[PDB]
Amino acid sequence: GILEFVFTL
Amino acid sequence: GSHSMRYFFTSVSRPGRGEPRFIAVGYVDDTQFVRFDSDAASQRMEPRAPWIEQEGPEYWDGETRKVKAHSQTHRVDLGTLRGYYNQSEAGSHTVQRMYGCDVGSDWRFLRGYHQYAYDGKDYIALKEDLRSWTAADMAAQTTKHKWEAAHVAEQLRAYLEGTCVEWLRRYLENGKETLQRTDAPKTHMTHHAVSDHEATLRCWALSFYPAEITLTWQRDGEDQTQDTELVETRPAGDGTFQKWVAVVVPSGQEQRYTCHVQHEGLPKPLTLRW
Amino acid sequence: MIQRTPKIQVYSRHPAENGKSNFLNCYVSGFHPSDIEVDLLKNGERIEKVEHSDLSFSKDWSFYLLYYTEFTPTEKDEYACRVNHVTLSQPKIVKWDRDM
Repeated sequence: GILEFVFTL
Repeated sequence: GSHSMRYFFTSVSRPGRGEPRFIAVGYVDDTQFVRFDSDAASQRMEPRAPWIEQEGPEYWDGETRKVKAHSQTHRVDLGTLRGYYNQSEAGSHTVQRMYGCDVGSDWRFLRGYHQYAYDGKDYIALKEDLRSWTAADMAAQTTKHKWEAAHVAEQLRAYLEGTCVEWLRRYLENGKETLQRTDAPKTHMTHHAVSDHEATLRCWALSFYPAEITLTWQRDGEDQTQDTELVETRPAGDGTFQKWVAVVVPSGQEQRYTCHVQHEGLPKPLTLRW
Repeated sequence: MIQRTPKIQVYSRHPAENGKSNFLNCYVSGFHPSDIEVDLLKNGERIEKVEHSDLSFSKDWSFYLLYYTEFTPTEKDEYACRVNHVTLSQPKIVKWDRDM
């Protein structure tokens, strides 16, 4: 299962 | 033995019209089990191994929801990076992201990873401690400051050490019939005459899993690396892998040479002779 | 802009025996950027229904893909893989050798 939340760089 | 779960994400901008091409793939060890491709019709995370088809609709809705958010993050990132690097809107550029976790033989957390590249170069990577960042240049240093301020590492740490490992353990169970099985290399040797005085011995390893393997040649019981050639390990296409190694020898002296095979599917190293 | 040229191997999925069904593989790896053109050839002519793996990449960020199709080797027929990439001035052709 992949990350729930991502973040922009 | 040890196991890993890894996800690979690639986004490529398309100058002239529309959103980047986005492709996501997930692996357990050397087995791909899911994919997402923005160019495909379904716009769903899709199964790529039989054992993940066990998962029900809430799994696929959730992986779909999350992977579409990943796609949008990368879209924004390509725009941001174009700005940081003072590039025009005329060229195509690439962001790649890889993250995941390794467990050892006890299936307990061993290592975590989360790293980013722009146009094939290191941009920013989480360090082994999962608490700090390696920024390759000043652009990446700006991202590092931003992610420190927002405590990104602490949240990645929780996934990589916890959630990621739980997923992996679940997958290893559901896919046990193949994921927990080792396929030892099928080995044999071939012989080719190039001239009346020169011959090539080729040692083959076929149908093995996982991909990790060592092939070495010895002459008279001593390691030989000169006049040897070894190809990169390659996928057979049925889930297993292939590799060979060759040595050039004086015609008539074949018996001096032995090929040695190391693989976790082999209780003891294997020796081959012509 | 990093530009890495593809490494190419052409080979069968199973041991090659004339007359028996098998799979022809073209493995391309170590390349950047990811845009690439790959065809499998039978006697110099492009084979039509060729499939390929999902794009993925190695630790050093270079890409790899597996292209493949069903085939039946003979002693007559000659098979090859043709690859084009921005790093290549003209398509590179690698011939299938059942011995490598």
